[PDB]
Amino acid sequence: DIVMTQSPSFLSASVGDRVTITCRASQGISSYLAWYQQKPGKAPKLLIYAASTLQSGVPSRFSGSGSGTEFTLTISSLQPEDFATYYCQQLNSYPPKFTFGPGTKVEIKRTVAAPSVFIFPPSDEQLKSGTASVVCLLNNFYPREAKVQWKVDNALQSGNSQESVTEQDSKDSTYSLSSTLTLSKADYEKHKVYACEVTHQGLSSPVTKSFNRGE
Amino acid sequence: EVQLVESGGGLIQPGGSLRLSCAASGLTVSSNYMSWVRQAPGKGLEWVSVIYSGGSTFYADSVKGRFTISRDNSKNTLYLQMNSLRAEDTAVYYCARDLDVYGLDVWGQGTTVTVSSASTKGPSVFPLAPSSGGTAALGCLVKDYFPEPVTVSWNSGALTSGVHTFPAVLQSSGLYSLSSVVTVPSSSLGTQTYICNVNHKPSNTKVDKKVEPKS
Amino acid sequence: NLCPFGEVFNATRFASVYAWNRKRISNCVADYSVLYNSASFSTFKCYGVSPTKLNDLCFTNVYADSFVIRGDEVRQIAPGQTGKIADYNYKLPDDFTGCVIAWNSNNLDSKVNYNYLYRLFRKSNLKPFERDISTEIYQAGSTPCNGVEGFNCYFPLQSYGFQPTNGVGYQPYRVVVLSFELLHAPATVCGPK
Ligand SMILES: *[C@@H]1O[C@H](CO)[C@@H](O)[C@H](O)[C@H]1NC(C)=O
Repeated sequence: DIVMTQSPSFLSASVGDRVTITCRASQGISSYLAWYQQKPGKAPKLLIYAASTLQSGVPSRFSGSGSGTEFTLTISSLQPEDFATYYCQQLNSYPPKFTFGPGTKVEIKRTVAAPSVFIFPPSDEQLKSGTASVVCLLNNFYPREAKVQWKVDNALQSGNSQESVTEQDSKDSTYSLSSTLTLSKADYEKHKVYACEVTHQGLSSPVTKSFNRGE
Repeated sequence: EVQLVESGGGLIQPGGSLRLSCAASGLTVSSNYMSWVRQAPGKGLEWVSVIYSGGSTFYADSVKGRFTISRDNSKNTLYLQMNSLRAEDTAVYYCARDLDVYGLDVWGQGTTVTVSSASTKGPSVFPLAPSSGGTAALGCLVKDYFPEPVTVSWNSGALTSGVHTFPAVLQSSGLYSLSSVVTVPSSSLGTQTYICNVNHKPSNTKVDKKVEPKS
Repeated sequence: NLCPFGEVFNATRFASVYAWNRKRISNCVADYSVLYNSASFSTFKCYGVSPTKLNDLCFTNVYADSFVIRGDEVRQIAPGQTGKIADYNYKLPDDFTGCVIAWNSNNLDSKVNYNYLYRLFRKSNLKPFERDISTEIYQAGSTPCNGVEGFNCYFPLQSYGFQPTNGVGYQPYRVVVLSFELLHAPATVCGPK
């Protein structure tokens, strides 16, 4: 197997920074790499081919470097347009014609902001349909990395909750993450204390927002 | 006029077939490597298929024997016939022009192909009660609908400040769930009416949900 | 009067696959035991003939086609194969009768950034044993290129980025395709016996 890996998965920088996105082939691909830019909704756009050659029509601030197993894509001075996700692809990677990387999303950097944590118990309306979804909301935080651990009667839950993170806000460049812990009304009544524990860079301690079922 | 316009994507049951067309302008498809690359929602780019200038066709093992890439020299069009579709094939399919190491220089806009055995269903809207200092958050859980998208507004559009409508998450039931929260002054919990408007045009459903505070 | 397989297999300089070199073997007694028996080969596949049985078997004409591709393209040197090489560089017929001999040449053709070429673009597939050496700027679009490279106008040859650290699939492989001719003529190539 020949695998392409991109690091970091998410990168934070400000307009004007020199940004460098690393791509690593599990084995040498000597110069058979391309670099693509993709924004949400729009199609991928080829930036670099043969690991160093710049595609016609692409800003000169973009550069591709590296040969063999480790490649870099460098933006000398980050522009507002350059906030997007970047993919390195493997040309002529025999079994698939192309093998793309996991993708590096360049993000607006700003001051660390703690998440505003709220917990919403299931509505009586949803409980009338046999289901109970407890929603935990982390509002307006930075950076993206925020850990949300559900506790049901102080038992850490896993595999019955789903997370969703908004795009970086256009005004304050913060993130919001909702985590929905869904379980049957039966299972819901089988427990009492439903808590959401939030670990984040801006919090000195994990913030636990909890409620007792039926209070 | 140097464009690739694909269509034919849509929502189909598993096992059913679907044909993606890609009208080309500014280049001849019979004189090019023309490839189909797919991208699952929130995932990376996956090579699906390719057709050479000489006519030889290649496919990813993931679609081998089910997909058939072809072209119409007359219409200068690329085609991907996707027979016995599986839910794994749910992705945005980009018609691109392969140039082996010169890269995928020209991409199409991309056509979404959703393959699911989940019958189109309207969303159930549940309130996310504010209860609780400072400013408090309330919201709406838009649960168990298919397919995307679902548009959420507040107070018929009169509330946009502090609103975060999270990306939908695909549940284990094949149906999407989505959080839409808003932060508001706590003093507003006794005066301002907060009704979230959920619109799901696929299921022909509109829901205006009052969000009342808890005790 | 032994056949010169030495100046074909042990040749210092191999040719790029777009311009694959063909050596006409005639009027000699080839010993194929030196090939099928001795040397370490990543691929020695024979079609329509068995490597052991040629040591007493005459042919009117033997064609030794040598070129360089990379590891992932050695599989394309076979009857009924498709890809860059089989379509645009070196096509074998579906009824091919002969042996395809390939070996890794990372230590020979990879230095530091040796350059073998191979045809990227061609308007149609190569006929069996066809050799296209034209450097005509390939026309991908509707506007003719008129011999100047640009967008939609690409040089039809491209250098293999042969670099020592490559993966086995990317490392260079030297290929010699011995094709044996059943012509209605006097036999000029025989086994030693
Ligand atoms: C190439 O040289 C080696 C050196 O021993 C020899 O064994 C081999 O037979 C030579 N190749 C041919 C085709 O004779």
